[PDB]
Amino acid sequence: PHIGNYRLLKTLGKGNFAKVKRARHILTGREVAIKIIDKTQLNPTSLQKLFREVRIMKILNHPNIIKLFEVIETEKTLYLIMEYASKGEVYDYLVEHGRMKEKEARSKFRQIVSAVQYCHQKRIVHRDLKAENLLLDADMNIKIADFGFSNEFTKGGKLDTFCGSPPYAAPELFQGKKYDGPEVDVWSLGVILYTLVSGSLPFDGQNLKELRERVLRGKYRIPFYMSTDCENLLKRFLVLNPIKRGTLEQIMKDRWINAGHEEDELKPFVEPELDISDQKRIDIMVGMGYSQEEIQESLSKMKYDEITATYLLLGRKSS
Amino acid sequence: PHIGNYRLLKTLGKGNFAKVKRARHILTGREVAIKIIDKTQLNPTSLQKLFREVRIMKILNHPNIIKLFEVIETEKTLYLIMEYASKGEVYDYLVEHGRMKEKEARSKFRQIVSAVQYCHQKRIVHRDLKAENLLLDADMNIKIADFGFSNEFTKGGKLDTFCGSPPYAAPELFQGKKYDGPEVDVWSLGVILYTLVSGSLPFDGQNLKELRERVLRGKYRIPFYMSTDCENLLKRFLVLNPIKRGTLEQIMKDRWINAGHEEDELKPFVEPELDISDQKRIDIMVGMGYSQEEIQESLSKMKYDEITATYLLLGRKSS
Ligand SMILES: O=C1COc2ccc(-c3cnc4ccccn34)nc2N1C1CCNCC1
Ligand SMILES: O=C1COc2ccc(-c3cnc4ccccn34)nc2N1C1CCNCC1
Repeated sequence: PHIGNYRLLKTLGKGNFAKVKRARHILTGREVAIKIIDKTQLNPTSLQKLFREVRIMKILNHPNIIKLFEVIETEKTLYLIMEYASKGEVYDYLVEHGRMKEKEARSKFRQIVSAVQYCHQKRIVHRDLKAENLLLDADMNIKIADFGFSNEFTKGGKLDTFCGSPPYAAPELFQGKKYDGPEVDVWSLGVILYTLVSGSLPFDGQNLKELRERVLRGKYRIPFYMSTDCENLLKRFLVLNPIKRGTLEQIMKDRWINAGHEEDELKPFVEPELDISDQKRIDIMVGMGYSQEEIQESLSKMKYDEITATYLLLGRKSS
Repeated sequence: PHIGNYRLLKTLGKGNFAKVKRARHILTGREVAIKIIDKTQLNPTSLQKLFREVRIMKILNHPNIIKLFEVIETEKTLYLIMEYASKGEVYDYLVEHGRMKEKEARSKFRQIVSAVQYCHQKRIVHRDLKAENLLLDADMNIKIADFGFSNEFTKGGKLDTFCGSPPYAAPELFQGKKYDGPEVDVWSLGVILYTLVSGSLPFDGQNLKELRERVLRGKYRIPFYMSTDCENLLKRFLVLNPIKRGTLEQIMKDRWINAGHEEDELKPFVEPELDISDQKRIDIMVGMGYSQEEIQESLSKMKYDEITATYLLLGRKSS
C-alpha cells in the first residue's frame, strides 16, 4: 500500500470521511503521519472547508505545531503528509499518569502559548484547542494538531460562529454571541492549563445545561496543591468578560510562566527564514535522481510537493 | 474504567468475542495487557476452550512467553491480566523494516525456539505460531502470545483438529490428517525462520487452493543472500513427512543457531523455582494492606489473584 513516496503502515485514527496512518518515506526512511481524506463523500461546502484547512497548514510553521510536508491529491482522495508525534495525545497522557507537576506543566504550556500566540500573529484562530489536540513527540515536545475547524480572523470582522468541545468553550460561545476569535482561544488555554496541573476539567456537568451554567458563572475549584502563582495565572485566562481577558502577548510575561526561565522570558515566536540552500541535502537528493534545477524550483516556490518534502525530511533526525 | 486493581487504557486489539487493552496496575504502577472476554457471547463449547487457555497459561513460565499475572472473573466477563510487550508484533516489524540480517534473526529465533521447546517439554502444542503471535518487549525480546488455540498433547492420542493460519500450517493439516502435536509447531517454526531472514512467506498463493498445493509440494525459494547454514537449518524444519521432521531439542544443536555462541550452546530451558519469599516485596505489600499470612497463602498456592499479581509486578522494572 504505497502513495507517492510513502509506504502506508498502521492506522493512528479514524474519523468520518478521513483517517490518519503512520507511514515511512521511501527515499529518506523518515516516519510521517498521513491524513487521508475521501473527497467523494464531501459536498462542495465540506470540500472548501478542506482546502481552507490546507491553506492554513501552509501558513503555519512553528516547532510546536504539527508541520505539513507534502500534499498528494487524486480525483477521489486528498493526502496530507504531516509530522508524526510518537507519544500521542496530552489527553491520554493525563488519563494514564494523572496531573503534571507544575515544572512539567510549565514546560508544555510555554510551548502551547508560543504556538497559539504565533497563530494569532498570523491571523489564525484554532477554535478547537483541547487536550486531545495537543500531541507529544518522542521528546515530549508539544505539537498542536487538527486545524480542521480553524479560520482566519479579520479586523472589523466577527466569526461565523461554531462550538468546539463544550468543556473548553468560552462563555460567550454558550450565549451565541459574535466574537473576534483570539479571546476564545485564550479561554480554551485557561482550561488547558487547569487540566495540565490538576488532571481534570475546571467546568463539568452531567449534561450540557449543567456544564453551560457552570461555565457562565465562571467559578472553579483551586486544589490545595496548586501554587498561588498558578492560581493567579489562571485568573488571566478564565475571565468572563472577553474584553478584560488577558492577551497571550501580555500573559507571556506572567511570573508562573517564567519561573526558572528568569533570563529567558517567553516572548512571541520569530519565524526564521527557511534555509533552502543546504547543499549537503541537495547533493543527497541529486544522488536520488532529482535535478539541481528541479530542487531549487520546488523549494523557492514552496510547492509542498515530493521534492520539498524530501528536503525537509532530510533535515529531521532518523528513527 | 477500572477492573479490580487495574485502570483500563487504550485498546491494543479487537477480535471476535474478545479485546485486548493496555492498563496500569494501580497498586504498583506497572503496565499490563488485559484480554477481555465477554462470556455471554460464547456457547458452552467456547466457554470450555476459554478455561483451557487459562489452564495452559498457568502451566507456562518462560521469559519469552507472555506471562499471566491475574485472572478476574465476573458473571459476564473474563479478564486475563498479562505481560505487555511495548514493541508490538514481529509481523508489523517485518512489514515496516523488511528482512532481518541473519545475526538479528538468530537472536530472536534462539528465544523463539527456547520458548516453543519449553512448551513441548510441558506437553503443550501452540498450534498457531505465526509472525503475528510473536511480540517484542521494550528491549526487542521475543514474547510468544495467544495460546487460545493451544492444547495438551498426550501419548496415544491424536489432536482434535483445527486450522491455524494457512501460510504457517504443516502439510498434514491441509490433508485433514490426524497429528500428534509438536511436529506441527516445528513446521510453523520453519516458516517463521524463513520470514525472519527473507521478510516474506515461503508458501503463498492467490487463494487457498493455490497456497495448499505449494505447501504440499514443500518447495520454496532460497534467496541469494541466505547463507548455506541457514538453508540447511530450514531443511530440518520444513520436512514434508512429520515422522522425519527434526525435534526442537535436536535442532537446538545446529551450527546456524549457535554461530558465535561459544560456551552458550542453545539448550532446553530449565524452569527455576519461583522465589515467593522476597521479603522486600512482601513488606511493600504489607504496607499496601495485605497481611503477611494472606500473601504467603496466595503465593504458595499460586492463585493468580490480586496478591500474586502484585508480587510478580513488583518484581518487574517500571516502564
Ligand atoms: O484529527 C487529526 C488530523 O490532524 C492530525 C495530524 C497529525 C496527527 C498525528 C501525528 N502523530 C500522531 C500520533 C497519533 C495520532 C495522531 N497523530 N493527527 C492528526 N489528527 C489527530 C487525531 C486524534 N486527536 C488529535 C488529532
Ligand atoms: O490475541 C491476543 C491474546 O493474547 C495476548 C496476550 C498479550 C498481548 C499483548 C501484550 N502486549 C501487547 C502489545 C500489543 C498487542 C498485543 N499485546 N496480546 C495478546 N493478543 C495479541 C493480539 C494481536 N495479535 C497477537 C496476539
